Amino acid sequence: GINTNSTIILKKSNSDPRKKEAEFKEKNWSQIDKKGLEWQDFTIKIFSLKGDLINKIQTYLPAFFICHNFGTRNNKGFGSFTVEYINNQKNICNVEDTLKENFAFVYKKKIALSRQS
RNA sequence: AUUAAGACAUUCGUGAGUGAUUUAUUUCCAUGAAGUGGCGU
Repeated sequence: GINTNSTIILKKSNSDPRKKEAEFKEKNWSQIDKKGLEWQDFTIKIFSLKGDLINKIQTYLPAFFICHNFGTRNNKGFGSFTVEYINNQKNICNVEDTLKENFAFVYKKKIALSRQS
């Protein structure tokens, strides 16, 4: 918008007024309340002196990460994570089967990619 | 003038020597910085 605190400061342009330019300020971006972040592959460690609980957790962890979203506005798709390796073993979980198992209604959208994106 | 008289149970002597109020005990357990758009029909 137009204020001294906005990270993207929209300013009048010498071009056609119907189009507006933008300015990026690092100080405002450094003090924003929340940021959308994407990381590379990272580690979740679970420690327990109960071995049977660890086995049960290994059984249920992929389903848990397939069922719940994390972060702010997690209803709308932010913070989606899936399990790739468990104890240096790849995990093969049918996402649709897990979603069907743990949810009442499931719907899938016909998304498309035009061979370039 | 009498089987009598005379005579400090007294001198010396440190209640003292060696001795950590110490061994042991997690200021812990629980918990989503998160909920939500609306008009422009």
